Amino acid sequence: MFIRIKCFSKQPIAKKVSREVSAYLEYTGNNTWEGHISGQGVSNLQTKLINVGKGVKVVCNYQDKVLFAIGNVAMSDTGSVPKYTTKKVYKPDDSIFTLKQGLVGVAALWHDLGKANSYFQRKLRGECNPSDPVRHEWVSGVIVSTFAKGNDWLSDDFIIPEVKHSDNVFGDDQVLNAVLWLINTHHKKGLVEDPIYRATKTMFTETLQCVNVNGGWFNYGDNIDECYKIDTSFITDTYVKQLNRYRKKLLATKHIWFTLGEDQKIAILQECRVALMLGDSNFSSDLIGGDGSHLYANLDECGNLKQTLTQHLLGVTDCALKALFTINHHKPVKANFIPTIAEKGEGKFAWQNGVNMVDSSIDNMFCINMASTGKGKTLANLKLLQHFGNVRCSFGLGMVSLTKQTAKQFLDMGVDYNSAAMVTGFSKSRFNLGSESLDQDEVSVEYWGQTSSLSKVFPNNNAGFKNKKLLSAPILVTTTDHLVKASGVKKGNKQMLPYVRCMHSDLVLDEIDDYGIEDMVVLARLVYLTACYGNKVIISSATITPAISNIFYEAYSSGYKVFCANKQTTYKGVNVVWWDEFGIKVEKVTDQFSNLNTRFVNKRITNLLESTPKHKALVVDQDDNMEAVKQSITTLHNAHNSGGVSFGLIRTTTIKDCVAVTQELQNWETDLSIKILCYHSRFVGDTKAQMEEYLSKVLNRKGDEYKKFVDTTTPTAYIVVATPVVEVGRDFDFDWAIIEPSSERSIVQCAGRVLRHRSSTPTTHNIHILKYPFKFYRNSNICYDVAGYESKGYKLKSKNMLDIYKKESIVNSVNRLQGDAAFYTKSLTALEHKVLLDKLTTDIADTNVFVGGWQLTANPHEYCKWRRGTKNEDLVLTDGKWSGNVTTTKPIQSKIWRKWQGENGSITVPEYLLDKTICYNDFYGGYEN
Amino acid sequence: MQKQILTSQKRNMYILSRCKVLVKNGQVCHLHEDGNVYTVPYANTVFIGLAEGTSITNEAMSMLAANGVIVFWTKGGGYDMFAADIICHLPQADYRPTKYMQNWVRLWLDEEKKLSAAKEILKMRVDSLSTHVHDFGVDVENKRVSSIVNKFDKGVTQATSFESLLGHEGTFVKSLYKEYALEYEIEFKRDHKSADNYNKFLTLGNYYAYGIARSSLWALGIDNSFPLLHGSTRRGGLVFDVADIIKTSIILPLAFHAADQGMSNTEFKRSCVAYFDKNDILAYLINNIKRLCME
Amino acid sequence: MQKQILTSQKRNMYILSRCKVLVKNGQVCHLHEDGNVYTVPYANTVFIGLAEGTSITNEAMSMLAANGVIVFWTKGGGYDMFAADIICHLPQADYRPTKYMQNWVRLWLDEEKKLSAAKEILKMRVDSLSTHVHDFGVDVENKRVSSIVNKFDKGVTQATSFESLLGHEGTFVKSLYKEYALEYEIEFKRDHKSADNYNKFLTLGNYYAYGIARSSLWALGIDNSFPLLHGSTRRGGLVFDVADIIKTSIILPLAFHAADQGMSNTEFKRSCVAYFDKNDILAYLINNIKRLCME
Amino acid sequence: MQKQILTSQKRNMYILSRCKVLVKNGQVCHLHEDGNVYTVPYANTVFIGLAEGTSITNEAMSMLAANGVIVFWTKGGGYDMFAADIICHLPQADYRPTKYMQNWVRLWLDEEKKLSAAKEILKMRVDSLSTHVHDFGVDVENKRVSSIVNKFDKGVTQATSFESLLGHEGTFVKSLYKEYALEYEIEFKRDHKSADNYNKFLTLGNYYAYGIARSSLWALGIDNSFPLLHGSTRRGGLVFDVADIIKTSIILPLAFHAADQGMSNTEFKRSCVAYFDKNDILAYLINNIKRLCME
DNA sequence: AGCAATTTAAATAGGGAAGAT
DNA sequence: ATCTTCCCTATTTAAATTGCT
Ligand SMILES: [Mn+2]
Ligand SMILES: [Mn+2]
Repeated sequence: MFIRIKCFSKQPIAKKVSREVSAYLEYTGNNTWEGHISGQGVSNLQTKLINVGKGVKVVCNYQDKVLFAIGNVAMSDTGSVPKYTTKKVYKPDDSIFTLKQGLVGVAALWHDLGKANSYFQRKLRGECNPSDPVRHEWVSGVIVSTFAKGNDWLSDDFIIPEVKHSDNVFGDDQVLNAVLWLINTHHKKGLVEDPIYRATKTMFTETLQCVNVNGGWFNYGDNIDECYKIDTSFITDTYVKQLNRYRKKLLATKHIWFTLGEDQKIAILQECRVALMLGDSNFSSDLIGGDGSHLYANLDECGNLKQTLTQHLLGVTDCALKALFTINHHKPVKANFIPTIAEKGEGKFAWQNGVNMVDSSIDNMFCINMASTGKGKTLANLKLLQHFGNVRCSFGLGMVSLTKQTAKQFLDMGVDYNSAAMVTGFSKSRFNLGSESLDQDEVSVEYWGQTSSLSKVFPNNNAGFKNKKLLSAPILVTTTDHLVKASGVKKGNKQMLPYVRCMHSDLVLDEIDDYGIEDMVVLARLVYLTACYGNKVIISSATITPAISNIFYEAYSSGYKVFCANKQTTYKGVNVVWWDEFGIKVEKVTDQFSNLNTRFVNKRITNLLESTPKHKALVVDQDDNMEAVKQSITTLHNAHNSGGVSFGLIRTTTIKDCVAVTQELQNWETDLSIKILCYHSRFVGDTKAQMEEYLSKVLNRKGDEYKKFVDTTTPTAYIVVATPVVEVGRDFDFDWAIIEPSSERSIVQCAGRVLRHRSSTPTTHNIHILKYPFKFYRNSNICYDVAGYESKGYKLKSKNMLDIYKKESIVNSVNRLQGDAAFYTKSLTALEHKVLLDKLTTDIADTNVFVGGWQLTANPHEYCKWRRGTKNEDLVLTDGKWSGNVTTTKPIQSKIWRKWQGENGSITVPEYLLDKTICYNDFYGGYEN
Repeated sequence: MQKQILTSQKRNMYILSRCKVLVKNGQVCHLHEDGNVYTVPYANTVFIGLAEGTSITNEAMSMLAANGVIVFWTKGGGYDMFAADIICHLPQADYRPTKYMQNWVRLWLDEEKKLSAAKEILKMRVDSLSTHVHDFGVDVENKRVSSIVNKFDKGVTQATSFESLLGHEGTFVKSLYKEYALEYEIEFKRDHKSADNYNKFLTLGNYYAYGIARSSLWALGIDNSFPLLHGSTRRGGLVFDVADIIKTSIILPLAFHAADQGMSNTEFKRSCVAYFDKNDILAYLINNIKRLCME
Repeated sequence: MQKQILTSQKRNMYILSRCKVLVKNGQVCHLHEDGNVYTVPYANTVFIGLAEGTSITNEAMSMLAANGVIVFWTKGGGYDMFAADIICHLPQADYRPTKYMQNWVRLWLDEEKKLSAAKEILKMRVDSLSTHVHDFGVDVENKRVSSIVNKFDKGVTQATSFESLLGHEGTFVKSLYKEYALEYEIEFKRDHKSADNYNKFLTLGNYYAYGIARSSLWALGIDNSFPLLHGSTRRGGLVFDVADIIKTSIILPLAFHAADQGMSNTEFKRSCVAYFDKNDILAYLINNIKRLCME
Repeated sequence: MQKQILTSQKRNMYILSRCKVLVKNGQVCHLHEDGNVYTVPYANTVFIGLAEGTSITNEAMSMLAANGVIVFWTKGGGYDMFAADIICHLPQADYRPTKYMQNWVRLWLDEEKKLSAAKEILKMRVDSLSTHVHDFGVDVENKRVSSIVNKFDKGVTQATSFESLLGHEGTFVKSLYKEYALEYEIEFKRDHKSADNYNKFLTLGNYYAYGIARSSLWALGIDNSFPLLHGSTRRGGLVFDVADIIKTSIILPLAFHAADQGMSNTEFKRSCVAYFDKNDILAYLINNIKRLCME
């Protein structure tokens, strides 16, 4: 590897970086180094070139592509190294940036006018309840609305009038309404409980007129008259001139505001709100010290009076203005040019040369990567990102362990921690034992990286470790919940960090089908927000349903419409890149996405069907599923075994179902040597982690290394009874599976856990589908709702899987890829597709995906909750002693193959099952006994 | 400027994109909106194409034309399907040598001499193929390329008109497009409006060979209004007649390799400078067009 | 600033100075020095010129060329053009050389039309002398100047060869030089190497004449390699042959007046372009070349 | 220093001549006797060498050793036929991996095991030839080279004493050196005190292979003081086996090519860097001693 | 002998203004 | 407008000296 490093630096920051860059490369003179070094040498040079201080101006070239660029060095757009560098370049009708500047400046000088009431003064001094009857943002909104109703609010002297209690402060003037919504929602968004309003309201002001004081601001309301008697000590020199210059800025630019569309207004006001909380939290974090008394805004850690309200308003204004400037004029730090990506894929990765069919100069890109598992999907996503140049992306993945797997792939192929940042925000205690030096695994949290210039506008220089890893990451391999808060939050400033993260970075969401329906709705909201700033969305899901692919394209198309009309460019359409392991297709799609997507789906189906059938599923006829499991285990051991040894996966639905199947199979008298494992999610930290590592090392069938992790000498049935934790994110390879039916994507995923690593075709049948789910004996009205898309609004007419599924069927992604809306009441696949198009629709609703008008409100974050689960309290095992109503028990010790013990950790119990003892056990975790 | 590098001996070529070209301190330099001013070696530049979002002052054209740099623009009729008017300013302030115009027009007016000259320039396609070989693509000596070159020569030998010629072009180019595509394992349809790299790199190389061909023409004084190939789809003049000598030998292998080996636009552009100066293609075309006019 | 030049009959050679040409609200405009924007009507102009201090952009270039408004880059004054493309019959629909160009070629080829056109260019040079009457210069109707004119007319009409026409042309040109020397009380002998006011002023006026003749030859698509009087090896000899028409009628009296009053070179440039704008000297050369080539 | 570049992936490579080696402002550098200070990349240097008139300091040697750069001194040869004594500072402050030294000791103390290792290391030069094939010089797979390495392998297979290994060593060195001499058409005699370029390029490559061999041995903690091949003529240590595994495969054809093309010594230094870096000869030697140690 | 702190000063870059075309 | 020349303007590099280990 031959690199060349050039320095642009002034100071002796052309000198103390010269020591480190002259420790690793030869000096060719004139502050230019050039030579041969290894990739780990590149990583060491990066780590000790960035850590040496601020102001390092370093460009590295590997062959002729830029390896890395330290700082905001413009370096190369076409040629490299400019010369007569300057300021003043373009100076356009920027319009919408002047609009955002005027809105943020006018609102930020009015965002805390409502702290001047006597209640907030005695709240800061501390002789009343610290919770206000009406929040000060609403009081400042009442001030601004009363001033606007009285005088002309855009060109007049200010003077705060006598204000009363107003239920609504939103009128008709679109720009005033924007300023009012920025003022009122500078801490939290208003929440609308009204069902008719949630049913009908769509527009900007027409929804904003329904935002009343009862949506969170009106806490208790007994001291309203003191909350609206206000002093007017803000009339000073610099506050009045700042208010005048920003109001006239808005006055001069609001003529382009009425030429915007609804989508524009929503996205622009979201940006304005994010910059306003950025400036407000930035000025509230630091201590300024000086004060002019008689009025105060915030308190220090000692509770003393600080940050008087005139200079508080001025500081929040300038900090929000500077926030806006750096978030709207940033050339963000991108990743290194990974040299182990750009070469050809060989063999089964040979489809990854589809990036040589995509244009490298497209400003936008919507990848739908429909490639099957085991083909290197995430490596292909990184290849697609690097085809357009240097990489800046957020790999948002479900589960901690899947982020760990993608991080380990990124580490061992070409990516160091100067470009990658693995973020899992829980600090799990799963450590690697055996040998620390001989590990060559366990990707960790260090991020030598490079701190971006956006950290100076965040509160108190961003944060410590976690938010520095969030914001400053070129490549952010993260759990997805660090990105879905970009679309907005209920309370606080947790929106700004993923918002500013997704503003300048691409978004790569892998296996989006494993998320929930509301989770997929907020993920497509994130896709729309990412496309709002021209970034590229890579979706990587093999079993995509047309509905999902369509609504994600429509979210990207609305976002790219926002980005196109935001830079005053005519919208040519979205560069959609359909991708699988058999080919690629790049089309400029502005309309008719459905026929092209279904034609690519049909081409992928015909490229999947002439291949040999790997998963032949038979739906059993035996009604009782206990003895159906027994007979199917006996049949698939007598048919599918490797010299007497067979691996079976009993995929069931819930935990007590799993322990019921386990306790039946343990007490089942047979000549077969059944060896039973329980693989559900309710387990203690230690025990769970141990199951994972063992299962990953015994079900690895790409080699014969497993022969030494199990007793393959004696003919044995190694059976793993598992819940849907096996069908998501597990690289497992079973000889056969017996599936309790809950949804068709569960069938396809548990087919993907059988012969995942081998290529031998089954002869007779490798999957035995149960006749009924076990909830049929508990609830015959609805049985597929647990881990399925059946529900109270979408009920199957019959629950028989002979009626709702094929008796003999080759299970692949084809049934999920096709998409059928008719006959959803008597087939599982059409039931699935129905729900997917009836929840992820092209409407705005309130919990929908095109959400417009409601982004202003708190409604999409309350009624569409990301990871909406049950109450979930956590019973914690502390050194062998349980906390709550747990009561350790003893398992049946009949056929347990492996049982790992646990002493620490915690189990997640729903509040429903907290009533009784969860009865934790070493073999199977939680049950009802 | 002393003697001034012979225009066959100029090695730098550029197609600038999204910049303001101006003169600073007597420097031909393009400035981007990020504040970066990159200079251009104007006394060594063959051509400067200007892509979308580009702009150039008067003085930059004044000291590019005094140094013999041809400046064209990639829009207007630059959609490359009609190929009608790629807006291409030449330096005619320098009074060019005349004799290549004289021998060129003596053969132009005479239609039989024009037909024979067209056949020589059609044979220059296969001459280019043999002279400029590539070690990362199609071998010229394999059975398919040798068969199609033999078919092309035996068809252009017995050719009678320019309509018969237009057809032989269809065959050579389209089937060489295809033969590469099947060896590069890609279903490929030539489309100037297509987004795949196999077409955007091909259009970039089309502009590069346009610049090389137009610089070779202007060098000798030859214009563009005297083409040898007349047809319905051959609008564009003599610059495309000179340029399609080196599509399938140079521009097409470099574009196909670039797309297959995932090069970026910048490195394909550079691979084009490396092939155009390592084998000295400008002097090749200039000397070969001297062979074409001659008497 | 904004400058209008009538060239053939109705199309106007616009000259733009100290302005930035771009596209505003969907049509080509330019911001001037005074900060006021000026649009351009597409219908009344075909040639648009970019003088000193002028920048144009890419989409403005493309939309100008798509409206038939073909652009050239010139030194400030409008008659010192260094960069353009070649006139076709239509800019978008086809690519054919202009009828004027083809007619010129045919006339040049057959020896009889070349001799007749050489006689005619000298006939119109004598016409130019009378047509463009100056105030400070000698009287064209004076007996000595009319005797020189009739001597040249007899010599051109009775000649049957080109070297006779060269001797007669040199006799007429230097006889007018001798007449203007007899006016301005000096021993004037025409040499390019002299540093006196008359010779160097005539030299840079001749360079201005070469520039305006180059613009007139370009504007009808006439190439710079078909001289009438001068030899086939003379680089750009047609520019010199066309500029000969106004060298002894316009450039010579202006240059001798300029050396007599002794003012500087830039105000001689403004006097030359003022005489070009006032009497439509370029339009005279355009109609001269049309009448020569049409025959 | 995080993860100091594994010794096998260290890339830089020098022998410093007529310069005092020092540290300025953080980095190790060398200052010649004209004021020129050239920096040494100590984090990526494999070895440095010190010729006549060189002088290294204490903290420079410390920054080389703690980073892990083996440093020797080129002069010291005083006999008539042998490269006598090269003085070499081992970085022992870095505590080395141990069991590879234990494996080397368990093969060194057993006489039949040392002979068995002597056998495989003698055919290691034979497979070095087969793997590392240059583009110039001889071809390895010709009839003469294959016949002599076949006779060498047949003789070293039936060998039973170290003196037979020394004799067969001598016939191997005479055979290769003379065949290269034949190819490059020169008369060759290996004298370390000769002014002929084929000889002092070979001594420069002796120093280069010496440095490569101590870096390979020190990377696995192997001392030079355990020579598995020993004799009266062959008394240099283990460096005179792991250094001349790669004479006739790497250095000697490179030395003959450098003495045939005949520029200065610096192209030979850079060519040794290029071939030791491109084919990863250091990592190749380390991996070969790896498959030696555990077998 | 290398370096560090710290001064001292020479020079590099840029912005504004005015004069040319 | 574009570009050049020149005057601030101070920001930015290189040398110089010298205790300190
Ligand atoms: Mn507040
Ligand atoms: Mn505040």
